[PDB]
Amino acid sequence: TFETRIFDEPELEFGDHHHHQDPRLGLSEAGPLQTFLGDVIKIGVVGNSKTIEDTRKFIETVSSGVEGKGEKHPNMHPPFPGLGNQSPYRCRFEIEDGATAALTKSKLDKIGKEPDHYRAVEMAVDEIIGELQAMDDGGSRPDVAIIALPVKLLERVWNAKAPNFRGMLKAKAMGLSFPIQIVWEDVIDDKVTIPQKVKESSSRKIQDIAGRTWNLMTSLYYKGSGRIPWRRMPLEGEFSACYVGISFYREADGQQLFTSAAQMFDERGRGFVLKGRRARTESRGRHPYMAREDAKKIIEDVLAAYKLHHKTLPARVFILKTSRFKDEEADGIIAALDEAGTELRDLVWVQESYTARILRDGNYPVLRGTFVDLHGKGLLYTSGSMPYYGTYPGKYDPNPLLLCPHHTSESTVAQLAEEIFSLTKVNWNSTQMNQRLPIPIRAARKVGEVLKYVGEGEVISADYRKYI
Amino acid sequence: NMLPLTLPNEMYIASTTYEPRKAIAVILNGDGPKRFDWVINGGTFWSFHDPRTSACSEIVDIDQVEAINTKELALHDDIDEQNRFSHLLRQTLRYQTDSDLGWDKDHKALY
Amino acid sequence: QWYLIITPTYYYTTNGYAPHQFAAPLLAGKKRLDKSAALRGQVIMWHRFLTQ
RNA sequence: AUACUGCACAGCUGACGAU
DNA sequence: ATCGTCAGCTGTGCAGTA
Ligand SMILES: [Mg+2]
Repeated sequence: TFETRIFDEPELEFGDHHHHQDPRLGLSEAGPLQTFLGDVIKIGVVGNSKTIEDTRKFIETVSSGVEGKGEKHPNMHPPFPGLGNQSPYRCRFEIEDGATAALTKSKLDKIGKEPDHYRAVEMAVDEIIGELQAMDDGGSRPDVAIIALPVKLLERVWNAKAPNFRGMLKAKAMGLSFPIQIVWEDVIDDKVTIPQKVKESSSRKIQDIAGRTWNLMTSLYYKGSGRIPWRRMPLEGEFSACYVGISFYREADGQQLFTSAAQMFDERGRGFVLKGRRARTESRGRHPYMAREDAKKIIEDVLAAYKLHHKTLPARVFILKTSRFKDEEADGIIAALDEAGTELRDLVWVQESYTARILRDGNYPVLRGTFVDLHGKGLLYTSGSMPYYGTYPGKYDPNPLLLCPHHTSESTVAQLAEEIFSLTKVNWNSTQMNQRLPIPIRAARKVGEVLKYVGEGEVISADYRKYI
Repeated sequence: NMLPLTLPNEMYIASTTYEPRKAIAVILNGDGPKRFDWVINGGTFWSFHDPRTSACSEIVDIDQVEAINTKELALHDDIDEQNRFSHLLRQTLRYQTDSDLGWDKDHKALY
Repeated sequence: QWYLIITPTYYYTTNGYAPHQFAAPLLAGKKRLDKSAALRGQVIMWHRFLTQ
């Protein structure tokens, strides 16, 4: 029989050393980890007048406060504690007049009944980018720009009537001074209906009036303030580390392959650094995996960033990858680490396409945090039933992960599993607790999803506020 | 959901070579009794015995039987041999299956 | 110690032995209403199938 | 594309045998 | 010139919030 373990629920760190494990309750009790020095955050809105009025009504409505959804599960549906003296962010959001643009009906008609699926997206993105450029060059620049898409505009760039509108929008908006956030006209009022892509009989489904706000205002605060709301809780007596994430993506046409990396590491005070890179390392082959010199370059850039910030070198160079480590990749990584002079190192392949499952008796699945050591490999469950929520928030048997080291790591299994289970709840795009993937993979995927549409010879930035 | 297996003792190896996949297909249409637990690698038969009393001597041809225990076969740490061993286990799972049919072409199911 | 892994699933036919054109959405509809208790029972049923 | 989970489908990469 | 085996990786769409 194999040896099993059950991991505890990880705790986060909010302001003034509050501990707690729920983002919503911790934000409502102690507030953000990094408090904003100002008092107001300015927001700019772009769209037709109906969307602007809906957005204004929405923020003035949610300023007073929204009650909860249900009574059977109090923790899973907490009420939003207003936006005022009892705000969870200890700040205010204020939409200033004059920092608001508009799009004429004739201009949208030009992006209406127009042929081809690449020209119309081009006209829409260049008009929106030019309007934002004209807004930014004045004296009413906001801290975050909200793009409220009309219902009609969706029928030409998203539904039916082929690139990604969001990808080209983010790629063209990379060269700005403030990040942007896109809404879909049904988050701001519960009276509109957007049809689906292939079948028009159904429609989109929205979470809740109280569930929208807990994510939207958190993301808006992060994008418009630049301060991290929460972070993982460091232990006592652990070594200094630096986490790197590797991923691969294919371009729009040609089915060649590329490589993306993410460069998390901790901070001296109370902070957390999470950023991408500043280059793309060619398109060497349409296969997966990576070459040797690219791995050398990635490791060198990561160590250069850590040396620039901390004025020293880290003691752990933890590496995660979505594919099996070939011999040349490991050779390059080991050569770079040995030339740099670091002693501790871990290389882990995270696998999702496995078939072994754990079955228990009863109407509810296995607890979140069960680990089974399969003769060197590790089966870890990051989804399932939780006692804090009081139920299992899913619809089927959850999907476990298989962790496997490349025979040269300096730490044993059931410690890498503990670190990966610790690293999953840090995601400032959602407030839930049922997230499966750790952040070094999701960050690289989100970076690549926008880096697909950057043309040759353009400039790119390491800012994470321009990829989410 | 794991399940252990226990492999048989003896393994039979032949040296027939003039039989591609097409030849063994067109000979398994007109084979009579159906056992369906052989593989083709080129110059080898690689089956679980029954070389004469199985209506398979048209490809066996009473070749020089290399009686080798399967205990050394599973220990053969080679990927190319491991894929063929898994192929033989998969094809032997296709026995005791005509009573329950299944396995159309793609879903790898046993309906 | 060769190991076998079983993963329960469903196969749809129109009647007897014939493919169904609308075979894709029935799997999702059956998997959506399932619980986490039938899978273990199906697994031990398959084990009893193979052992007997 | 306020969000996450679960499922489905489609592509195309490596190692092995010959026509 | 594609056909068989073995292990994989990405995109593109729904349902459901327990
Ligand atoms: Mg977002």
